[PDB]
Amino acid sequence: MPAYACQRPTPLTHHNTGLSEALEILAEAAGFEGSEGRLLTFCRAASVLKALPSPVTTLSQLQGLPHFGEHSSRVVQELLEHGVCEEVERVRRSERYQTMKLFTQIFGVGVKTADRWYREGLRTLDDLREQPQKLTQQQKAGLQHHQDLSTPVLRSDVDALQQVVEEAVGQALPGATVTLTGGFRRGKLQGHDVDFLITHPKEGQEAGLLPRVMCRLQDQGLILYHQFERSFCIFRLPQPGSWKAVRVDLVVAPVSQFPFALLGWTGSKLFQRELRRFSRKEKGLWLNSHGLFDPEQKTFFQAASEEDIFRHLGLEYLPPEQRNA
DNA sequence: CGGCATACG
DNA sequence: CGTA
DNA sequence: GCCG
Ligand SMILES: O=c1ccn([C@@H]2O[C@H](COP(=O)(O)NP(=O)(O)OP(=O)(O)O)[C@@H](O)[C@H]2O)c(=O)[nH]1
Ligand SMILES: [Mg+2]
Ligand SMILES: [Mg+2]
Ligand code: NA
Repeated sequence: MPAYACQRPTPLTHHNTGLSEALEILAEAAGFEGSEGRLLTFCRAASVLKALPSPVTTLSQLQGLPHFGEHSSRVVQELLEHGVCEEVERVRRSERYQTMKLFTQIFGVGVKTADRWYREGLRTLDDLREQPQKLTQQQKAGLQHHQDLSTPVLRSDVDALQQVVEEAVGQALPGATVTLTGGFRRGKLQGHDVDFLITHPKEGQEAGLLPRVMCRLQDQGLILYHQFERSFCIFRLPQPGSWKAVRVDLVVAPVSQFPFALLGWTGSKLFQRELRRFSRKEKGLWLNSHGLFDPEQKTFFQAASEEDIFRHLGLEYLPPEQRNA
C-alpha cells in the first residue's frame, strides 16, 4: 500500500464503507475548525481503506498501512469492537458540526463565513433569510435554491443537461466540444452538480468562448444564476410538469491544455491534491490544471492524453473510475 | 520539526 | 472572500 | 494527524 492515493486504484464502491465514512466525519470536523493538516490525514486514512481489497475485520490488519497512527487506529478499533466510535458520534451530535455543515453546504458560503455566522449566534437557514442584509447575491442565490441544490443530481439529469450545453456551445463556436467531467466521469450515479469541460480542436479558437456560451444559455431562459474561463452556474433543469435548479460548472481550456484540465477536473479532489503533492515532492515537477512544469529546465511538458501525464510522472495509468480517492 | 494542491471569479 |  |  503506497503512501500517495495517486499510486493505487481506488474504486467508487469498496469493502470498508462504514470505516471510511467515520474517518471522513472527523476530516470534515477538522476542516470546520481550520485544521487542514488533520483534515488531510483523516481523508488519506479513509482513502487507504477504500483501496483495500477486502473488509478490515481486526486491528492488526492496520499495521503497516500508511496514515494510520494512534488516532485513526483507535477510531477503527472502537468501530470494530462496538459498531460505533464515541468521538465520531460526539461530533455528529454537536451543535457546531451540524450548523457548520448546514451553513457550508450553501453555495456562496465557505468555512470562514459559516464560522463567523456561527459565532454571531446564527443557527438555521431561516436565521439567514430573516436578515438578507448580510448576504451576497451569490449567497442569496444559494439560499433561495438551497432545497433543490440539496437534491442529488441523477445520471438522467446529466444527459439532458449535456445536450443543452452542446447546443449553446455549438452556436457559440462551431466545432467546439463538450466533455463530461467531475464525479460522473468517475462513474458516480449521483452528484452535487454537473461538471463540463469545453475546448476546440484548433488552438486559440476557444479564446472568448465562455461569455458567448453564457449569453446563449441565458437567452434560452436556462440560467437561474451565474456571475472568464470558469463559470459556476445554477441551471433550470426541466422535470415532468415543472423544473428544478441544478448546479452546473463550465470550464474552457485550449486543446493544448485539455489533458491537464480533463485530469484536474475529473478528480477526485483528494486524488488531485495527492497527485500534485506526488508530482512536486517525489518528481520535482509542478502540476496544475493547465500543465506540468519542470522548474529546473523551465519547460512545460506537452501532453496529448491523460495517459501521457501519468507516464510523465512515472505512475501507472488509472482510469477515472479508479481515481475515487 | 516542515509540510500538507492549485488556481480562477 | 467565494468557487472548482 | 501523520510522514519522512
Ligand atoms: O477543492 C477542489 C474542488 C474540486 N476540485 C476538482 O474539481 C472536480 C469537480 O469538483 P466538484 O466540487 O464538482 N466535485 P465532484 O468530484 O464532481 O463530486 P460532486 O460533489 O458529486 O460534484 C473535482 O473532482 C476535482 O477534480 C479540485 O481540484 N479541488
Ligand atoms: Mg461535480
Ligand atoms: Mg463542480
Ligand atoms: Na458553500
